[PDB]
Amino acid sequence: GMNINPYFLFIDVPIQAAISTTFPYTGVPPYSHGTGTGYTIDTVIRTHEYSNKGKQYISDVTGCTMVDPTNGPLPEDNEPSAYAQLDCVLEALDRMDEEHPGLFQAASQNAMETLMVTTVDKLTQGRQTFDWTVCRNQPAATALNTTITSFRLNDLNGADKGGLIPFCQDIIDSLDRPEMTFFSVKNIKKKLPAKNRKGFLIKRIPMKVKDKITKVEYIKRALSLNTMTKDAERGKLKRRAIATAGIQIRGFVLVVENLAKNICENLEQSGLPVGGNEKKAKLSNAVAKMLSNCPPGGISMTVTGDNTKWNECLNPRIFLAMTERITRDSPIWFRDFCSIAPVLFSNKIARLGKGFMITSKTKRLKAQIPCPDLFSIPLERYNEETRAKLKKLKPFFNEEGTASLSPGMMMGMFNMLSTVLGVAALGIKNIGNKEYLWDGLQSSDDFALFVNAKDEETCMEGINDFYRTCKLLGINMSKKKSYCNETGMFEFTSMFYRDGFVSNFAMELPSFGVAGVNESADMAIGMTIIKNNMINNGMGPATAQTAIQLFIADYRYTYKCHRGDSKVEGKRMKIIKELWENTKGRDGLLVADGGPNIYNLRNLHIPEIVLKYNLMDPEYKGRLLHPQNPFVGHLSIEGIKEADITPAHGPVKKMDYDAVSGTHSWRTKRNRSILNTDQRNMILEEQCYAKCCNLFEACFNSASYRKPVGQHSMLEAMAHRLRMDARLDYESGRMSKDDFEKAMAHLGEI
Amino acid sequence: KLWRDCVNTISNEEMSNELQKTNYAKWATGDGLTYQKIMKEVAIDDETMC
RNA sequence: AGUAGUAACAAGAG
RNA sequence: UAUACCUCUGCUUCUGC
Repeated sequence: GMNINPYFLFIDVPIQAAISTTFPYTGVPPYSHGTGTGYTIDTVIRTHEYSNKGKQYISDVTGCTMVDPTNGPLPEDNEPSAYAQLDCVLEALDRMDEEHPGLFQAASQNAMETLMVTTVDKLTQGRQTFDWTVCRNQPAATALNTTITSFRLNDLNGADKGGLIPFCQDIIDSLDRPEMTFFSVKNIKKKLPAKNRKGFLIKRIPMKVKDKITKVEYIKRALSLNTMTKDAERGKLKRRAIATAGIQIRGFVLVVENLAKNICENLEQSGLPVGGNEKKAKLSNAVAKMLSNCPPGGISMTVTGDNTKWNECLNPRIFLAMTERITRDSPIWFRDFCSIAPVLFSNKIARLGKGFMITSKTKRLKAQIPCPDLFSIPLERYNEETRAKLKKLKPFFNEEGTASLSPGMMMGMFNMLSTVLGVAALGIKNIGNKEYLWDGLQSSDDFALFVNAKDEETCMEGINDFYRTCKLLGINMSKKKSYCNETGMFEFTSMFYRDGFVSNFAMELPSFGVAGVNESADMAIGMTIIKNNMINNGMGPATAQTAIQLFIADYRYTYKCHRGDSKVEGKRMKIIKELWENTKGRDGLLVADGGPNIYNLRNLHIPEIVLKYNLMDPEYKGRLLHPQNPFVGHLSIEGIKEADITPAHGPVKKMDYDAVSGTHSWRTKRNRSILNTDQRNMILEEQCYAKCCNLFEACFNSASYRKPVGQHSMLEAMAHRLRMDARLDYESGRMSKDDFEKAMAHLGEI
Repeated sequence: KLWRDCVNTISNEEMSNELQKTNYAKWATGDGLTYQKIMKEVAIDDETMC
């Protein structure tokens, strides 16, 4: 029998040419089940495992167990090391300022000038943020609002001024307050008249209560990080833990990251913050120069590299030193501003997730053990794995159920600034005037080091120096994952090179499906993904035409909107079949109304509604595009054009599409789980703000388009406008004498 | 019995394809196998729970 | 049982 | 206790840069 082997393609086609077939992206990505406490505690232990030979002291502020590796004894083994020497960083930073003249003071200026212009609402555009008040993750926009309302009680109205600087000035001051009060809504019963047997009914009204916490508690909550586990993380067997930051720290990170971002843009040997074609364009030229500059009759070697335990080693105290060097020329107020973010990370606290679930198999019972009650149970009932961890956690464990994590960068957030520290290593280029020359690329943890020397024996000795150089910065190169070869082909951030960056279609494959915004939006997105892949990721017209076929399939089944003439049975399909019979111009019907798919390679860039508009019936187009239809709702400038996309590599970046606003451009019902919890009270709180904002937008129509500016009252604005509007309408003669006096009377009360 | 129930239910004149929650269907789907949730206070007091 | 795989679900709540 | 062969829920019992 003829025994097929799939690898045998690699005999004919080389690995890079057909790398797409080494990525299983038609399959399901790994997800996490239950708790992430065992994953977090592991990180907590491993972070201190690499810093255990440093200096251990007790924080006089928090009262926690702190560990300081920086300027510790140098390692005598290949085990991960956070023992980075301050001088060796400062030298590498100096070397960067010499090679790139007056970049630090230039980058500092741009950031400092931006900070002044930066509004407080800049902290709204974020993901799930830790809210210190309720001690749970919530949307950034809410997590911000809860802090502003709480700060108003403790008497800190820097937020009202509009700038982020005075709001940041309030945050560091709020630590000094002896007690921090915050609203905590609590239910109250209230009889209301009704048509009952006993003509009334009880409605549980929310009532805000002033709850206080001590100076220490707030300081810890402000330095606390809430931990989870990384779900949908590709190309990984075992799982790993991640962390979310508070509203306090998030203010100062934005500036320091923006500062490093300004440096990185101008640095040659950085993969960030550039992306897409711009990234390739740079790396191509960099590779061409790093190739063609090499000494003739020598050997150029590319180390396909990667750093293991990136976040677990890198210390905040080194990142603090970096800002102080970068802000040397900048004024003293900005120096102290940039110093806070690292100072907060230097004394950060880790929240250990949910906890551990214990069960009797015979009794068939289960129960979650909260993190504060971890040592309530004798450790004989925990399994070996957890028992060992919990004992190692003990000297870092706090009574409230948190872990003092002074070292490491649990959450990360500093990507741009962590890249720069990597570039600083690539800037050195030589040690002891030896007969080699190294220079590489940096994308946070990911790197690719080029080495030009006499012979390969010299090259490897040159690589050995880079390894030992990186150990003094806190960067541990992965002997396992990292490998070396003669220049011509290499790998850098899932991009494969072979005398030019090769096409890798499998990386972008998951994005081809129904994105799940709505019928009208997903159609545009679907084709825009197909046409953009023909361009960038080399999809031939045959595969491209098939990608259109396979979309309409997934689209028609997902939105249950098969062709009108097709006799596929379904609740919606019943009305679609009538529309097909009623409509004359059936080619004018959209795919979502059981019309035909008319898309091909050429017309991917044109919206479906525009393509068919001329072919539509006069009645149908009226219904489809009814100005006051109930489906669409109050459109936000982002709500129309932009939508989220999650590619398997970098953060969730929102792409923009082109679609016409019609009946199909609808929204889905809110998650109703909230109705059964005590969170109910937020529904009223929302609909209250909703009324105010919706009435403000009725007075100022431009509020929807461009952000309203003003430090004055929101009512004061609405009053003066409606006063003028009434006066001018009267004098013009749109308003009568009956209405004007009534208008001036109502406004008179305000 | 479940296969027979399927072949019978799929062969009948009724519109619905629903299957009665029989002893064999309940076993087959694995009914009420979820471990009963209890308070932390009782669980910490109980020794057999590990 | 089974899914699944370092921990869960195999319904939860009033 | 009881209403409860009733009622509500299906991402909102922690998803970061």
